Amino acid sequence: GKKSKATKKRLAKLDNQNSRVPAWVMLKTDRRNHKRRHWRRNDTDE
Amino acid sequence: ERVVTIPLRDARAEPNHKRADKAMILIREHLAKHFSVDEDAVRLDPSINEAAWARGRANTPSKIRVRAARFEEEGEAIVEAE
Amino acid sequence: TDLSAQKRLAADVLDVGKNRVWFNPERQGDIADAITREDVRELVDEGAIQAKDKKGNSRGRARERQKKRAYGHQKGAGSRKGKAGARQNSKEDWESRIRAQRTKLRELRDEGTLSSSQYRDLYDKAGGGEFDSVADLERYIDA
Amino acid sequence: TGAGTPSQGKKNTTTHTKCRRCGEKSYHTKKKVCSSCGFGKSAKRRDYEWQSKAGE
Amino acid sequence: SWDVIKHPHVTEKAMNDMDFQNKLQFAVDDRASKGEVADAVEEQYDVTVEQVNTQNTMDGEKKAVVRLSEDDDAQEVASRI
RNA sequence: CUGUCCCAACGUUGGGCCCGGUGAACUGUACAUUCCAGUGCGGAGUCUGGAGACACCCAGGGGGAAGCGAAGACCCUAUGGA
RNA sequence: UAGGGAAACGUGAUUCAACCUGGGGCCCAUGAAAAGACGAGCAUGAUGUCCGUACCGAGAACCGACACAGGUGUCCAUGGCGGCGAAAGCCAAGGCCUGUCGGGAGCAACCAACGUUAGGGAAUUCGGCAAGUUAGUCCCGUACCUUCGGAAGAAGGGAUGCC
RNA sequence: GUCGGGUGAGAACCCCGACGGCCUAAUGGAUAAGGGUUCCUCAGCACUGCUGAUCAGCUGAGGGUUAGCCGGUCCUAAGUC
RNA sequence: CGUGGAAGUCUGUUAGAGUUGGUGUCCUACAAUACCCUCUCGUGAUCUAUGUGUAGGGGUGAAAGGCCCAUCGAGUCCGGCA
RNA sequence: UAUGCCAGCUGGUGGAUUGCUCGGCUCAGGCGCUGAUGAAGGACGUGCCAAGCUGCGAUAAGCUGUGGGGAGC
Ligand SMILES: [Cl-]
Ligand SMILES: [Cl-]
Ligand SMILES: [Mg+2]
Ligand SMILES: [Mg+2]
Ligand SMILES: [Mg+2]
Ligand SMILES: [Mg+2]
Ligand SMILES: [Mg+2]
Ligand SMILES: [Mg+2]
Ligand SMILES: [Mg+2]
Ligand SMILES: [Mg+2]
Ligand SMILES: [Mg+2]
Ligand SMILES: [Mg+2]
Ligand SMILES: [Mg+2]
Ligand SMILES: [Mg+2]
Ligand code: NA
Ligand code: NA
Ligand code: NA
Ligand code: NA
Ligand code: NA
Ligand code: NA
Ligand code: NA
Ligand code: NA
Ligand code: NA
Ligand code: NA
Ligand code: NA
Ligand code: NA
Ligand code: NA
Ligand SMILES: [Sr+2]
Ligand SMILES: [Sr+2]
Ligand SMILES: [Sr+2]
Ligand SMILES: [Sr+2]
Ligand SMILES: [Sr+2]
Ligand SMILES: [Sr+2]
Ligand SMILES: [Sr+2]
Ligand SMILES: [Sr+2]
Ligand SMILES: [Sr+2]
Ligand SMILES: [Sr+2]
Ligand SMILES: [Sr+2]
Ligand SMILES: [Sr+2]
Ligand SMILES: [Sr+2]
Ligand SMILES: [Sr+2]
Ligand SMILES: [Sr+2]
Ligand SMILES: [Sr+2]
Ligand SMILES: [Sr+2]
Ligand SMILES: [Sr+2]
Ligand SMILES: [Sr+2]
Ligand SMILES: [Sr+2]
Ligand SMILES: [Sr+2]
Ligand SMILES: [Sr+2]
Ligand SMILES: [Sr+2]
Ligand SMILES: [Sr+2]
Ligand SMILES: [Sr+2]
Ligand SMILES: [Sr+2]
Ligand SMILES: [Sr+2]
Ligand SMILES: [Sr+2]
Ligand SMILES: [Sr+2]
Repeated sequence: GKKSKATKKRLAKLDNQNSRVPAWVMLKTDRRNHKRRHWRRNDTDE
Repeated sequence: ERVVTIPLRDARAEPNHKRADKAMILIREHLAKHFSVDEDAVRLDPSINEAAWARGRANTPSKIRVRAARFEEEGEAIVEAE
Repeated sequence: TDLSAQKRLAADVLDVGKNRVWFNPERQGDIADAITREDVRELVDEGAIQAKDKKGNSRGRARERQKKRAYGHQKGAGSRKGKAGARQNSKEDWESRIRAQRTKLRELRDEGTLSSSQYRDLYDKAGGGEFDSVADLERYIDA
Repeated sequence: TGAGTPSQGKKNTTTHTKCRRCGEKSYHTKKKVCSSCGFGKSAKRRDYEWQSKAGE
Repeated sequence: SWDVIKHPHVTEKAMNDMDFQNKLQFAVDDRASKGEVADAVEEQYDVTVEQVNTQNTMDGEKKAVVRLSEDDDAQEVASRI
């Protein structure tokens, strides 16, 4: 499939959102990413 | 050290297409019994492997002449074909 | 040690298939430190990384058979599998036969052996399928 | 051919996509109409009284 | 108002283009053209740009591979910043 | 023409069986070692009378639990539907 | 006196996909359009922006809740032997040992796939269900019937290797 | 698949060699759709993987897609707005 | 006798399409329609990809009440509705 | 006495119960339009390190003025 410039930006954001909750937030809140999406197991938009 | 003739007729009990695999197990079992060692300690040189697999996985020779040596502290056996 | 990444690189460097690239069993540790394509080329030159020769099917047995068949043997009724017109196309055989008969008659016209009246009589008969071969045509011309 | 599992294999067509107006994956890229907000059909936003219970 | 050059793209592949091909890599604004990326690099670093190659990265940003002239040295321009 | 049959045999491969590892589901009112008769809403492991019965486990082919699965699609009934 | 190759760094031929160009036949069927190009020369110089570009493309990257024995379009249809063949079977190039749990018991009963069974030969069964028989090629030869096309590979008989 | 060997706390199944095999319109090569980072590197084994795993499409962090002349873009088709 | 090469023509696991029998295997499946062998069509009323049109008492239908996203003698969703 | 039955004890498993309430539910009073000067809503951005939420908008968890406030942020 051929992606447009906007579709590319959206897919890019989804990949960035797929990162873990940094080590320092666990220490600041004194002790989980609920938007963990997999390429196979989950489904994106469009 | 001595030269022994290993009978591989008990490989017929195992299915035809897998005869070479069982032959290699029979060789290890024989050398472990006759040389008074553990099966884990018997090292078969690739010459034996190639001898038993020569005509494929199904057509294994009924016998095989093998030269084996016995040495070391724990006790082990290095074996090869002739 | 995991040399699978190097196997892919060696295959591109040597321009050979992955299954044909050989790695020295004694030099596994040196090939493990091979990160780049330049490290691989260095090891190719050292003889540590080599490429096996590709097989080519022997045509010797085929050549012997081609000789017997060219001589007319090994083509008996027990060797034929296809139908008659499959072994030799009848339309192609007529093209071979009639072009040969039309060339023979054109040569005999340019030689002066046959007149434009005799030629026409023989050409039309050839186009009607009166002559089996060129030899059968020559046998009709000579009375 | 079964209407179930073997007919699901031909499903590689893109219809419903992310909408320019509302952000929902309901913009039908062949009809050019959004099934959620009505973009491409109306200037007014698609809303219906049946999307809630009668006395609510 | 948006700026053309966001920041320099400094990775290993960016250094190989700097040491060997005299190319500087930049992360630029996605609305910026090749010609606009060329002008901004000349006006900010006092160099002469020959060719600009762009790519819309999977990070939402635009990466630009900017080749300088032989009078300018890419290693010297990257060292001062 | 032949293992469809008379009439079955031997063999081959994968299972099956034992061992390591992984590891569900169906089903479960309770009790429950049953068998023969009887009785009972007339088709009982459980009531009555007898008989038999030391406990636990392995493999088996499925006689019984009117076995498990599905608020019978037949039939009738409903001031039911289509 | 580009490139590439360790080296040699060939020459002729046959059959010829691609591609080029013609002849014929068929239609109660008649086989796109537009942009563009040609028509309409040459030099030098400048400009040529924007978007896509990773990877999978499947018995694990797609759809089917799954790393699903299903489903899913295109081009490689000219690799060798074989033979009518883009068939079988075997083998290159290339790919793979991931149609991804293993070890053990002449390894019993029973089951799934299957081989061979003397004599009999459909007695089996609703029923030859299942299985089997026949088979490629050439020569000879071929009935009733028929809309004269066909029936027809009717049937039946013979041949078949290698040197 | 087997015999050796490599790495590792740990190896039937991660890697090397040899031997033995499997695939030939495909189990090879290039792609459309569709997927969306699954690609490469390093570090890992709590999760996922029909057993195990040092391996991985898994976990974490980094990196990676460069065009005047390949597509889009332009044209018009059934047809749509 | 040859030439010619017609055909909803024939053989054909060419590609591709289809699905007769086994009432085989499976039947908490590999699979909410699968597997194997067998079998049918394969230059045409042929097969196929993509784009496009027809919408619910309405389509579409070489007609089986077939099909209209595992849903059809009137799709699906929500509402009427407790 | 093995397999095992009943009740309990110690320890699990499980999360009932009791206590707690940053949320709800309902009633009442007050108030009440926004948008081409581009709203509402959405997309994508924006932090030293930032995935979610909130805020914000390339001047991006913020800029200016006045008043309040106060030694913290
Ligand atoms: Cl011609
Ligand atoms: Cl493209
Ligand atoms: Mg990442
Ligand atoms: Mg002819
Ligand atoms: Mg570009
Ligand atoms: Mg009922
Ligand atoms: Mg009735
Ligand atoms: Mg009625
Ligand atoms: Mg798999
Ligand atoms: Mg018999
Ligand atoms: Mg009878
Ligand atoms: Mg039959
Ligand atoms: Mg690694
Ligand atoms: Mg269509
Ligand atoms: Na997905
Ligand atoms: Na950045
Ligand atoms: Na039999
Ligand atoms: Na029973
Ligand atoms: Na050939
Ligand atoms: Na494995
Ligand atoms: Na004629
Ligand atoms: Na079938
Ligand atoms: Na038919
Ligand atoms: Na309706
Ligand atoms: Na017990
Ligand atoms: Na108000
Ligand atoms: Na954040
Ligand atoms: Sr999926
Ligand atoms: Sr059909
Ligand atoms: Sr489709
Ligand atoms: Sr409209
Ligand atoms: Sr409304
Ligand atoms: Sr990145
Ligand atoms: Sr049983
Ligand atoms: Sr019912
Ligand atoms: Sr020619
Ligand atoms: Sr590519
Ligand atoms: Sr497939
Ligand atoms: Sr099927
Ligand atoms: Sr090969
Ligand atoms: Sr596995
Ligand atoms: Sr025999
Ligand atoms: Sr009979
Ligand atoms: Sr009978
Ligand atoms: Sr005959
Ligand atoms: Sr491919
Ligand atoms: Sr571990
Ligand atoms: Sr990988
Ligand atoms: Sr257009
Ligand atoms: Sr035909
Ligand atoms: Sr039937
Ligand atoms: Sr099965
Ligand atoms: Sr079934
Ligand atoms: Sr059968
Ligand atoms: Sr046919
Ligand atoms: Sr309701």
